[PDB]
Amino acid sequence: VSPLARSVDAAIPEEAFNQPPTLTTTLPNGIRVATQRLPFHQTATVGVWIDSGSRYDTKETNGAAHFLEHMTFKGTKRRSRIQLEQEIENMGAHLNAYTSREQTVYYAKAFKKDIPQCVDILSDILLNSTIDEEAVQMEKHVILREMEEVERQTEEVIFDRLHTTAFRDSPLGYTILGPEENIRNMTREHILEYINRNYTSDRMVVAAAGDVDHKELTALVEKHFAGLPQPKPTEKPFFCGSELLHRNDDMGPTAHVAVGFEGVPWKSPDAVTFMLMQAIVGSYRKHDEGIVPGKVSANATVRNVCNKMTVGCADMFSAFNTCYSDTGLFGFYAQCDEVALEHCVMEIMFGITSLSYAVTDEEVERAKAQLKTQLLGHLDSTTAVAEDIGRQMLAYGRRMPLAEFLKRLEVIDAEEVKRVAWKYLHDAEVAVAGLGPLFGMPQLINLRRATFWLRY
Amino acid sequence: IRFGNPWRDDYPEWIWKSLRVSRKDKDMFAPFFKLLNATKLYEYCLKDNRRYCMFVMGVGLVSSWMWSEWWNSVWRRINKGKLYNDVPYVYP
Ligand SMILES: CCCCCCCCCCCCCCCCCC(=O)OC[C@H](COP(=O)([O-])OCC(O)COP(=O)([O-])OC[C@@H](COC(=O)CCCCCCCCCCCCCCCCC)OC(=O)CCCCCCCCCCCCCCCCC)OC(=O)CCCCCCCCCCCCCCCCC
Ligand SMILES: [Zn+2]
Repeated sequence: VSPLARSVDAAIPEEAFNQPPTLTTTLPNGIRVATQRLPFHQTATVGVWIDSGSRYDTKETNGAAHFLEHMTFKGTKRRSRIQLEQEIENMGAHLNAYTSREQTVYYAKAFKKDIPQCVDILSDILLNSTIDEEAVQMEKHVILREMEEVERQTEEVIFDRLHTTAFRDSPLGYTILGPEENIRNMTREHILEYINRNYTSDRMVVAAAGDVDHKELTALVEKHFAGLPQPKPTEKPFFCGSELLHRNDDMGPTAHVAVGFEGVPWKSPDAVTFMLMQAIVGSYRKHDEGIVPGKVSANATVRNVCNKMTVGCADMFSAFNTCYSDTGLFGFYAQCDEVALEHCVMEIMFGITSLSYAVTDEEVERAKAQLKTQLLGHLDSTTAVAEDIGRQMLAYGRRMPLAEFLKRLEVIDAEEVKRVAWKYLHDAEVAVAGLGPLFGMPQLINLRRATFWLRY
Repeated sequence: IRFGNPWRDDYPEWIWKSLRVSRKDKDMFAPFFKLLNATKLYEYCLKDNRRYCMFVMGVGLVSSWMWSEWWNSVWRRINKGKLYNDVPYVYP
């Protein structure tokens, strides 16, 4: 009757369904090609995504994966280093690469007419690089300086040490750079052994996005990657509950901390719920805040942190969720004052423990809104789309279209969150890492007994 | 004499050796823990503190009484023919 009950209702807009298709094809040797064409763009992105990283080093040569990333730009059988660099630059293009624990990525940006050349170049440097010993013995300088700098970026060292203390028994523990003595001892044969054990056709996919045609890309891949060799049980990584604390009173008043829980794999049904829980806890910065004061925010965790002792007890905090092929991590990172550390940490643990007892649908819907804004807001440019194509191709064997993600996200309510949390996070093991003025720091047993409430 | 002597005290070599022995990555009671974990007592009765309290109270209630009656029976078994019931009085 009343007009206030006549409002338009569209949970999922029509645009979520009216999206261009993602085209897929597998070549005889096992290489997979994926594409999506976007009419509203002039350029394109094309690259290679490889299912290998530092998790596939051996403990004796830990650090070879990352060394190969440098070696591939040093020269090939067809072109010298000067020739290679000038043929990067004279296109007026971009070329990027990086490696991680489980994945390695190379890609370029160009106008359509130069996609062939790009493919060629990519193939070359992936298949035909000359790993000269008298160049390996020089890249050690640059890699050692790179490590030197990396030790100064505190967030990354904290996360590395969290992985170190959480996965003691597994190659997930390994850092990407590798120890110092390994950087000094690295040898051509180690790098070539890594190549000839991991660069097989089943592990590579080629993706593009922008102004691209699937047929020509498939033909180009068939033309250039004909030389890639073809291929010829494992068990779940164990998660250890331990702490690793570096006490230091000569680096100023601020303490850094990270806490972690055991997660779920990429393909797990509950993965989406985990993506949502990360958003329900969210983040905060005291320096830069948007337009909502923390003391009145809709997020209860931020609100509780900002009202502590009337002054508020944190400089920054942010939650995170990371999924791997067979396991995950779930947790948070924080920065706070020496004397605030205790509250700084226990407030957020109370946060995360609430997910299993008392969360309500106002909060769930706020978190859905913010999560959708974030994720759907990134996928604008060709690079983001190509990265998403390749990432999903490796993680799932497919690409999941937007409508599917939205439909699966819609039907999660509070009781479902309160079920999954009760399944994985209530009364669990946790791993801890920290740096700085840690006199305040809580005990490991405190953090572990925090995961349940005696009330209720 | 090395024992209790500040001029000479040190461990015997066999005590120094007992500390070198190792049982890493071995466990001999795993079958018992597997059995207990299979009963799923934790999932249903001990993972939630309200149920933890219910369990404590009820198991108390029943166990106390069983223990009591068992000790009663023992007290009658050891003292047979000494207690009042076992030897009736016969009137003159
Ligand atoms: C002679 C007289 C002597 C009297 C002595 C009494 C001693 C009792 C001490 C009370 C317990 C400590 C309280 C401190 C709480 C700190 C504040 C806080 O933040 O707590 C959060 C915490 C809530 O947890 P959370 O915030 O969700 O997160 C917890 C963490 O995750 C994880 O937790 P955590 O690791 O942070 O640890 C928390 C810890 C905090 O504590 C500590 O860290 C230190 C350790 C605590 C002290 C331990 C020693 C106490 C000894 C207990 C035995 C006393 C018996 C006395 C009998 C007298 C006989 C003459 O709290 C506990 O775990 C306490 C548990 C024990 C209290 C519950 C007992 C009630 C049972 C009632 C059963 C029904 C009986 C009816 C029959 C009548 C019986 C008389 O609060 C609690 O649960 C604390 C207890 C709350 C009280 C509940 C109601 C009590 C009333 C009982 C019924 C009265 C019966 C009378 C009727 C008589 C009929 C004739
Ligand atoms: Zn580097």
